[PDB]
Amino acid sequence: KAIDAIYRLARNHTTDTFMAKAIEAIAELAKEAIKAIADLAKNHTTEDFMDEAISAIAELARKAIEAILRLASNLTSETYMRKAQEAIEKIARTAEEAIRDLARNLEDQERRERAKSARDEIKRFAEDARKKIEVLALLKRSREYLKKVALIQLVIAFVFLILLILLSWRSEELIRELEEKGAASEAELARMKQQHMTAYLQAALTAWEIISKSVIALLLLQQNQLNLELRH
Amino acid sequence: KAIDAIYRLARNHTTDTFMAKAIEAIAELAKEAIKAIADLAKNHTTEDFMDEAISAIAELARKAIEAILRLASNLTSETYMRKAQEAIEKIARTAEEAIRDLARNLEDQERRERAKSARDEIKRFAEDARKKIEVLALLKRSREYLKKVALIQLVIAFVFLILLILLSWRSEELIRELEEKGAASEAELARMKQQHMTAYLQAALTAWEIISKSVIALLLLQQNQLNLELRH
Amino acid sequence: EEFMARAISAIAELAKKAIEAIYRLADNHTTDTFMAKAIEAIAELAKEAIKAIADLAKNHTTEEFMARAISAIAELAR
Repeated sequence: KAIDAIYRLARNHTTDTFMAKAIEAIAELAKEAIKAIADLAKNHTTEDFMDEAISAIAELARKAIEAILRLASNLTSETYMRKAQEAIEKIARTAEEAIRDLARNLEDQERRERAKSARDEIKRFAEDARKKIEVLALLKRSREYLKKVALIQLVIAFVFLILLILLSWRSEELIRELEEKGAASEAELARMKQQHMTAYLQAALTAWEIISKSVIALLLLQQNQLNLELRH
Repeated sequence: KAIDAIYRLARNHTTDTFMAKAIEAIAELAKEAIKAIADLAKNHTTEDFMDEAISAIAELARKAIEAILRLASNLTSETYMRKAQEAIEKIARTAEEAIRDLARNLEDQERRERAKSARDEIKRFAEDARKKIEVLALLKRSREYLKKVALIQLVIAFVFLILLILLSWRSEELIRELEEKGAASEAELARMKQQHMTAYLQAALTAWEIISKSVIALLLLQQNQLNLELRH
Repeated sequence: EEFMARAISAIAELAKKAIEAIYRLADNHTTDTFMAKAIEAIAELAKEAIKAIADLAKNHTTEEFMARAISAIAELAR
């Protein structure tokens, strides 16, 4: 009664908040109910428990999952698709097992065959939602992370270039002031010129080393993304 | 009606925009319809639901996939081939399962055998498109990345060579000015000459170390590309 | 209807005649360039005719269309 009531009302929602409340409300009850119905039915061989529990669960489990996945289909961002997938997996695993044990404890092969079909669609709804979210979400994070890294690395390359121009400018300014004033001998200036060029050198050599390291951080990320996309 | 209407019109497109709209339009409806048709038919054993749903889905699923893949065949770049593959996989997984469960719930082996053939071509259309895009797209990114890296590394090697010639030139200029003027003693000049050669040395030693590191970044990429091409 | 039914035959008919004509000239010729011209021309003629037919026929619910397209494509293709 509670799942049909929730689903009848949930299917008419227009907002994320209310659809999300239905996703949790539907799974909390279908999961607890299914586990309880079977746990009770599993403790006796009478066909009355087996039939009521197999039938109640196959319908309850599927409606609860289908209702959740359909609400989720209108909410395709990870926030809600993940709540929906988790809500589904909790119902679905409970139901796959609840249906499986009750079906095997009943001598009627017809309940077992219909139960097998219910078990497989239930498992697959959870697995389908799980594979799509986990692989696509991880691919999105890998791409976002790599782009952010490339942007960080560009900022680093630009600040190294800024440091090199600042060193070049200071060298020209420091010497020019002294030469214009006659404030240093040529020997003193020659030593300063080497010190200025040496600082330029230290900056240049490092900037190039860091750019090589920056490339490696990106290749490590490209290798990671490749293996995720390839393995799906 | 909606898929046949979309496909009848979609097959006559000449632009990327309109073919792409059909790719999404076809999958949105075939996927939702197939899931709904089977989810409803799966809740009763009557042969009327099984036959209408198995037949409706095998035809709907295949036309929707075939229409998408054929539109995609005229749009072979990743932008559209990926929309097409995703559009196909969503229909195809929904349809493989929808067909599978309905076929097993019907006692007529003929529906099951025709349904099995439909299930396998449906799964394969999605898997065929998936393997071609994922491996080829990843190989293209690995090759582009490696080429870009080699170009970055060449720029780095050239700027190290520039730095070395600048140091050599400054050494000659700084000494020549002092020797021409008599502005430094020979002992002072000898010390400067070692300082100039020492800066040359620091630059040279580092340039060679970085080139070795640059080679390693490329071998790491070559190893990555090799394993992708080899494993396909 | 008649348009769809004739279009499969017409699409294949025009490409088929153009294929035979360019092929026949190329078959009579010993020039590599002319053979290559027929090869590329033939691919364009059959490629468009096959795609147009296959999609036209798949928008029908009857064996009339699959029959017209299977025969039309199998002949253009072979």
